Amino acid sequence: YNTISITVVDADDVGVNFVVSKVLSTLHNKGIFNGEVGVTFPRMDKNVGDIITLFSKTGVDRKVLTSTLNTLTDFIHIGKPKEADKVKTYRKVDTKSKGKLIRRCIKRKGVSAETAESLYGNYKGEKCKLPYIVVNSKSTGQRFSMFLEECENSEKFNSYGLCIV
Amino acid sequence: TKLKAPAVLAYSRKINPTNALMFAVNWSDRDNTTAVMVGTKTVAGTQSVRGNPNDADKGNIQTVNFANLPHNKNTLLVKYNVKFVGDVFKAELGGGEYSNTLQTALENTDFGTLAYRYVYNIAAGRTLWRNRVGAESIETVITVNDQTFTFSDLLVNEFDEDVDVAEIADMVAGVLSGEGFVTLKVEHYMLLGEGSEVFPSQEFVENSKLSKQLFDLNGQAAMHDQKIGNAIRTIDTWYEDATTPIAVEPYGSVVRNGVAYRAGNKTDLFTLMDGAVNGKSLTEEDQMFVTANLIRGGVFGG
Amino acid sequence: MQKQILTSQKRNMYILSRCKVLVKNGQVCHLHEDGNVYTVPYANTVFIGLAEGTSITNEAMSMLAANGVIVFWTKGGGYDMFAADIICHLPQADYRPTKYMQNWVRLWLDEEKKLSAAKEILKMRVDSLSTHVHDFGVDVENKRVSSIVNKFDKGVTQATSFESLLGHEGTFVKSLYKEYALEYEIEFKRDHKSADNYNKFLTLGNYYAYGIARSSLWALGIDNSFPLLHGSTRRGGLVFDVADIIKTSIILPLAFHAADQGMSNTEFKRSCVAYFDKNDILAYLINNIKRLCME
Amino acid sequence: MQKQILTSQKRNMYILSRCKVLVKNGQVCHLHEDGNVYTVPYANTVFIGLAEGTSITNEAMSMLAANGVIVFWTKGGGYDMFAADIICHLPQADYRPTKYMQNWVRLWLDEEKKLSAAKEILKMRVDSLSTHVHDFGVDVENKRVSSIVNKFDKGVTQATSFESLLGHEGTFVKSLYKEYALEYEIEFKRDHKSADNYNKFLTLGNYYAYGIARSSLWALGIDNSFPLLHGSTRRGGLVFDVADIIKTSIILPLAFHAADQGMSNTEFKRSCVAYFDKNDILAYLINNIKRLCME
Amino acid sequence: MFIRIKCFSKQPIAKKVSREVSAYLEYTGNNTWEGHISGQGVSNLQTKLINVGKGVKVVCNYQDKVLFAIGNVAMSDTGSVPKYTTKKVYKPDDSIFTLKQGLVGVAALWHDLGKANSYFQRKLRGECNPSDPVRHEWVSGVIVSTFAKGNDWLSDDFIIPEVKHSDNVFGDDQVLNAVLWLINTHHKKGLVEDPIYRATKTMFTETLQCVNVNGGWFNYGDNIDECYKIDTSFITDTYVKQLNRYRKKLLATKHIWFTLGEDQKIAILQECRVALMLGDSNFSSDLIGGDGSHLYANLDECGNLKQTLTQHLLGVTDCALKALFTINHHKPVKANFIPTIAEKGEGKFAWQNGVNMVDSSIDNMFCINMASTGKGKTLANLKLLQHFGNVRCSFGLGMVSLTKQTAKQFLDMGVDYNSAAMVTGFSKSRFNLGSESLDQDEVSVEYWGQTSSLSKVFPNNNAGFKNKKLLSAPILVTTTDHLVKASGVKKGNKQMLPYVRCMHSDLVLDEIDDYGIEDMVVLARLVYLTACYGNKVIISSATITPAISNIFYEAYSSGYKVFCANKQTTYKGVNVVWWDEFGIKVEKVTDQFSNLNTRFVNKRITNLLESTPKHKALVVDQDDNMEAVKQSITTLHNAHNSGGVSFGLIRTTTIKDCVAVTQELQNWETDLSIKILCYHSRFVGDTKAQMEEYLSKVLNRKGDEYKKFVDTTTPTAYIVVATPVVEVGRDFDFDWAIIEPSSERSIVQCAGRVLRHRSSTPTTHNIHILKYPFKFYRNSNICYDVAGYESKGYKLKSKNMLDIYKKESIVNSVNRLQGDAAFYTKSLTALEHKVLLDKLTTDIADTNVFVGGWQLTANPHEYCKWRRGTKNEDLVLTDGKWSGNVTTTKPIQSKIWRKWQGENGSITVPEYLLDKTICYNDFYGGYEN
DNA sequence: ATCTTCCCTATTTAAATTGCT
DNA sequence: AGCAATTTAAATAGGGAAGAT
Ligand SMILES: [Mn+2]
Ligand SMILES: [Mn+2]
Repeated sequence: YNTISITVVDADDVGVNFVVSKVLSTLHNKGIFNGEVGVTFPRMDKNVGDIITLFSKTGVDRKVLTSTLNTLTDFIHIGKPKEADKVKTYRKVDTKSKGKLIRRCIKRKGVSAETAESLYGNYKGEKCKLPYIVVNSKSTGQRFSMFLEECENSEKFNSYGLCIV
Repeated sequence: TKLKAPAVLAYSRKINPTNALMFAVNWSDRDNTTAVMVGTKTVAGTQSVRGNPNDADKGNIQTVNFANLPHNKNTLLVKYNVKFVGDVFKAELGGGEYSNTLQTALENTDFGTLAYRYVYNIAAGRTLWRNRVGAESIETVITVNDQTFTFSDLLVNEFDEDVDVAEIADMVAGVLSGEGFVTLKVEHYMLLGEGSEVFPSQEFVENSKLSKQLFDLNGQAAMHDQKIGNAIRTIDTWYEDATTPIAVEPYGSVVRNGVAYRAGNKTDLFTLMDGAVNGKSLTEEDQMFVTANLIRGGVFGG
Repeated sequence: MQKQILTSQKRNMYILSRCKVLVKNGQVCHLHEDGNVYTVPYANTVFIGLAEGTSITNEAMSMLAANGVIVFWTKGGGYDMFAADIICHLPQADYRPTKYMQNWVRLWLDEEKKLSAAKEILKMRVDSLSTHVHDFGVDVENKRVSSIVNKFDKGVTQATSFESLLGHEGTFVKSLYKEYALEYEIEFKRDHKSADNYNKFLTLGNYYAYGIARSSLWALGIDNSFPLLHGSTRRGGLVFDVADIIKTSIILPLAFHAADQGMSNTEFKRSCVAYFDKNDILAYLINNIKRLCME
Repeated sequence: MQKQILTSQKRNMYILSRCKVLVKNGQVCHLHEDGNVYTVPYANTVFIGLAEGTSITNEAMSMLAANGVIVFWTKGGGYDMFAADIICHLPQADYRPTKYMQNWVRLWLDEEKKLSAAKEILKMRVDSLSTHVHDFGVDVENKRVSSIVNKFDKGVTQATSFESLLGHEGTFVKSLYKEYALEYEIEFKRDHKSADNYNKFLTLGNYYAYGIARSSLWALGIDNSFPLLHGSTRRGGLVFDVADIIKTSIILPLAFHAADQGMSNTEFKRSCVAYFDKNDILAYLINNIKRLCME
Repeated sequence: MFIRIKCFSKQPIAKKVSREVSAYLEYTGNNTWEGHISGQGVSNLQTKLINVGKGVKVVCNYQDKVLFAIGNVAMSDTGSVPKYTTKKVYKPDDSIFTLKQGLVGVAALWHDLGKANSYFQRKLRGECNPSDPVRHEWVSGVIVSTFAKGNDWLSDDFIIPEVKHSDNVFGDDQVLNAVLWLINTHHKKGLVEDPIYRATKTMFTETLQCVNVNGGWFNYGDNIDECYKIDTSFITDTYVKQLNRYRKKLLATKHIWFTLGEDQKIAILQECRVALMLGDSNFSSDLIGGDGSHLYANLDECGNLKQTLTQHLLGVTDCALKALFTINHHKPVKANFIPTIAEKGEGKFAWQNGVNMVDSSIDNMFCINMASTGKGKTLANLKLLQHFGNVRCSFGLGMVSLTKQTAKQFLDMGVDYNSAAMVTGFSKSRFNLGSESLDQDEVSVEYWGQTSSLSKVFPNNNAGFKNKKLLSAPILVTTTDHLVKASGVKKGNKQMLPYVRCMHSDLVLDEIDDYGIEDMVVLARLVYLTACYGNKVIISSATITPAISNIFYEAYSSGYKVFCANKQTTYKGVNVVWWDEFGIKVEKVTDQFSNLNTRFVNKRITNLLESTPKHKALVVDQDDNMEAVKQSITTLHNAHNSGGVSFGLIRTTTIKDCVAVTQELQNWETDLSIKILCYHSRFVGDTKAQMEEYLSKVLNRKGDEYKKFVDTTTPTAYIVVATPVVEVGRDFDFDWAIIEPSSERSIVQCAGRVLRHRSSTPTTHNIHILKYPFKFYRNSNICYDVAGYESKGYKLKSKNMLDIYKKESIVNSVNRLQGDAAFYTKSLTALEHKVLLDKLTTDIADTNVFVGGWQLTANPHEYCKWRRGTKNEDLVLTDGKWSGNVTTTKPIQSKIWRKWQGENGSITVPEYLLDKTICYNDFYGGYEN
């Protein structure tokens, strides 16, 4: 599948990962990831890396995405579309912490608050140490951290560039 | 010869910016300035510290600050006054056995370029670190001695030629080379979008304390004066292996990258001022760097 | 086999491989022992080079240098020469330095002309970047590379001293290095001790640029002991200054492409010699020193 | 890769005759036309020469040049009075020390400085006589030789033009050549196309001093194309000043002694090696150009 | 330089060396090259002729002497190039080589019999403590002793009997006792704590009977019964026949063992032990892979079971036999014939033609080079070594920097790295700055050299860089601690490499007086061991005391007695070569060394005394030494100065004394322009090195180059307050010195730091000796023990230097050269000589120099410790941040002339001063505040 | 004993051919 | 055209045995 590169440059004044996350947000908000364009990162060792890599099967051109990232052009670099027979596809993994599932136990099982604390008191509290990005969510008005990890390649992708199922 | 540097030798700061107060405006309704309020949301979570395993059962009700634009204004306005002052060669704590030699060694400094890069860091948006990111429109208005200057598209990394920055740079270099002062009221209008989250400067919190303090003057979000002073002097493109302009430091050192560019390779300020008062031939760029440090100021004694 | 390069404009540089060079019927000829024997034209030739598998005789050498054709010894491709004479006016009835050498040396004397010609050599480095566009490489006319080019041009034009010129050299060369590392998705720094494919391919390409710059400087009778940018104690600084014209424009994209596919050194030689043959890079360096010296 | 042997302490010295010069199994050698393969010690060779019927190859020339052996070709003289043209391959792939060339240029371009260097180099042959005294032939400190070198020094002190230097050069050469002729009781006329042994031993020593002079000039990076003495008769380059500093001190008494004792040419080759090695004439010439360059 | 190289190599290696030797010389035909080359040409030819591979057979002749000989080519004994080479040349009554073969073979087949107990099996498998209660060498010794008590141990079937715990396994049979000591001490020597035994035991068996299990083998002792229940699975074919053939070899040769002397037995058993550890470590290093199970000896890196004990014993036997053969039948690789040595010395080196008075064919030589400093002593030592032929020597010197100085002299005169090997085993970070290309200095560690044939018998092909430089060096310019381990070690196989090094190489020890008393004892032990194999000892010390020169001669004489009776040759005596800058004297001395040595000493004294007095010392009368230092500085500046500028050296004793003198002089109000330096040893890597290079370049007074390293325009007193680090190995030249008295050799050495380079005589006085050491105010009972030979057993009756020294005296080496034992309680010189003869005596004692009987034990390596210092922990400065309790401080900034800063490095603090903060400072390093 | 001649003995040099650059 | 690998083979060196003086 042919692919394109979006490398964050000159982001020292601002962290590199903040520019990476803003690249993800601007690629989300102006379309791009309809259902078939996916992201991958060549340098996840402990950081998310500074290269976004889009491996759309139909083909991503330079002009559409450089018009999309007109806001990041001061510290971005776009390579010409190259080809890759295999891309290392990542997916979204989310975390839950206490009250999250407590409200689930309010609205699914219909139990009271104290017994919902009782079934979950000694449980939960997982801690994801995977490399991540920090995403502005616009439909739900709060900003969060989204965790990415390696999984088998899927035909369909989300609106963010990660695998489905 | 062997003119040894005084131990009390210091220079005053010559680029004095105010705190960058932050307001919410529209793009075509630029006069209605509503102050951006730092909200603060509470977060429930137990404490996890290395020194107190017995206290991890209960406590740490933390309340972390945040600052967004309101949902009716799409433009963030940043107001600050940058005050350039002259006689950068006067030492305030130093004296004049070394500082007078510096005067007579840095008189050939082209202040024009120094001032250009200062006003270009003012205008292009180096003072707007995380909130110029993702803005579809950048604007800078500079008011100086009843003169208004408008800047729209200046790429901040390279110092390209525009006659507007140059116009102000003239009076700024005339101040810096001579005696006096000049004041630039700088208002930045960046169209981020409706309700986009803005970025004030951060107070230092402890390893514990709370997650993040945003900078407040009288409740309103702002950014630090020294942080803007870091932005203005970010003109150093003259060290060896110079890729991007860094803040002019006496050692060429950036904390956030974990490396120092001018330390340990005979291009630090101190070796260059000892070379100046011992009178070896400096080039224009390192002499401009030394004059930029003296504009920045700081105690140079040992 | 045989091949033809040009210098000023006429096809005059002839590289001979595989063929023993002797005299038949009172004429200099060459025997590709891997085949037959061919003669050499005399009126249109002044430079002859000998690659691997090649032996010349004394009588053939005397007739060659007695008819204005001067002889040098080189590595294959004719772009890394280790043995030659000095170019004079004519090799029979006079022994005087070349006009180009004399001009260069007067340019060398005046420090103002040194600064001025230094500038011109840096300008031509930027010119080379454009003129020699690569299909596999980045576009020069895009925003980042042109921003680097105008930053370099504004730095060189406003420069008044050599130390600022070398600082501008460092930032231009890194900027192009970091940009070619940016498009190739690597974290590359230029270290000659580094064992990765990019750095050692860049070092080999720098050596071939040094060889072709040595051929270009020798072809006009100018010794490489007169650096414009480099210091007066740097051995062969002029060959480095001439090779810097094509180092950031030809050697860098070829080396990064050849490290991108990661093939061996011999067809990297073949790619570099083919790129020098097709676009006449030695001819452009010859015309570069032409427009540098005469002013 | 070590110190690569400095040129002034290189000792071996040949002019190869009627043999094709090649490489077998690692070493440079020469193969005559009877099957005999004699190895050349290329790491310690100062120069090789190539007479009639000689033919060197590419990698042999490379192993001489990269090691730093200057290679010339003996034939090429076609005039009636002059050793016309000797073709000489300089190892320029070794990047040379630079500031000695800058000093030579700053003395060459200034006319009064070239004349001043011309002065000291004309009395350099006079002190060469005084230092290098042979056990045979003439004694240097007799009344006739001292009277003629005193007249030569008095005339070259009051000289003001290069044509006066050429005239005094001619009287010096006539005076020495004829005094040696008187000592060896022969009639002597210097013709390069003569069958007399005093003449072709002098041409063999011309080739030997030529090779010594290009190795001395190349050891300091000095080109032959900057002749500080020039004229209609004297047009060979700087080799026809640093080569005939040591005619009347080294070669011409050695050539007359070899033509008086009258064995073959090989004893003259070996005697040139012995005297250029024992008194360190190469290092002597290099150190003299050293005290020339920085003054 | 005209050389001729002949090659007699076989195979295609002969052709591969022909390319390189035909790159540098002309071919004269018949595999012979001949021609003119340069000095460094010969070097480049050496470097690319040796590196081309193994089997190079090259002989080079410069004129007619052999330049070099690649390989073990016999080449020339008289004529060069043989013809019908062949075997069976001599075949003598070798006797002692058959004795060493029998002892090593019998012991090596019995050295690891004690690993067969169940405790060692579960130790290798790993279910118990890896430290045994009793070490397996002692268990194997118990096995052999029980078998010898039961059956006739020399001619019987083996069968391992039921053994119990034995406190002692040493009986009376001298040969059995030799085999038992070889078995038990194949890992470590036994250590005897007993004071009466240490007082009295001298003989071979009579000391060996006191070596019990409690001397290190008996660790804790709770599983002894499991440690002595043993299986007998060794009874196989090849083990039993190997044991039988070696036992019968010993049986046939042990008749010459009783005809040996004590000295022989000790040296022969030391050689046997060294060969036994060589074979044991050689077989333990390599992995053999195959095993017959049920019993195991060693473990691999993965801990798996390997090297079963039958084939382990067989492999250790053959490897030790081969070790012995190559160390006893080696023609070792010697250095090049340096052509810049053999010509005549001119002027002040004209005494170096004394080598033309020495015989070139003597098998042994004991040089006592009493020449003064600045005369080229080490060059004269190399000349004396090269007078006997090609050089093979170990230049053992104190300090790293003195080895660097001798290496730089060897490099710039004639010696390349194909013959020289500078060894400093610490990897110091002292680099040369300014210009790497324009250095022409900083002798480094490469050693192109030539690998000797002895590397194949060492463990895992010797080692990497360091031991290859040790063993294979023709000339080994080394720090001395790489050679004093030849005499023996506590634990491990660190004895074998300097032992085999000093076996085939000469020993050259320069300025042995700067070493400690125990250091000099173990150095004379090394001299005895070097003389045990016929090598020549060159001692080079000007201020030699008769006692020292005598005990070094007696060590060499006992060693040459070992070597003479070892080759069954009648002992004619030792060729003693007395040498100084005024003459030489070579005598065959077998007895009356003392009168000849004192006559040479008196002749050197009379050749020193009619020369002009260069050091006139006045002992001050001022009691308080602080103001004595003040008044002496004022007086010697007003008398001794070069146009107002004078250089003074305040030699004090210890570090806090140095900072006390510095802090007094900095606060001292005077019209003199005092400029103070601190020059002690407690300093950080950077700071210390910087002081050294500066001081060496400002106190160089052979020329006027120093006028540019100091401000000589203004009249200034440049004062350097230093500890004994200035009086050892420093080429410094002060105008005058003020000395705090600690020892008389300190007085002579600090006289040697004044007018060292000049020849102008002083007029009035150039040395002012202090009235008392500063320890008088801290300890009036004993004050000269710090950096002196006063001690608790040798106390001066008076500490006044008017009582114990001359008030006006010309200080030279004469007082140290003469030697006086009477009146040692009220004079410093006789106190010095007393200690020197009362510690380095001709006895064996236990910490003495003739040590016999104790070499078998671990006693001379425990109670006589080389470089015996205090605990010494190292506070390390890391990038400006100190490690321990350091606390950087600020100096007085009154008169500091030069102060270099430091960021890295380490300071050596005694554990006593670790209690408090050492308070490191940039000007003066360590103190008490 | 020493020395020579001759037979193993295989170890040791020189030539020959030929892809490969 | 130089070289490398690699075969092939001619020859050089040596040791043992036996026969002479
Ligand atoms: Mn063991
Ligand atoms: Mn063992």
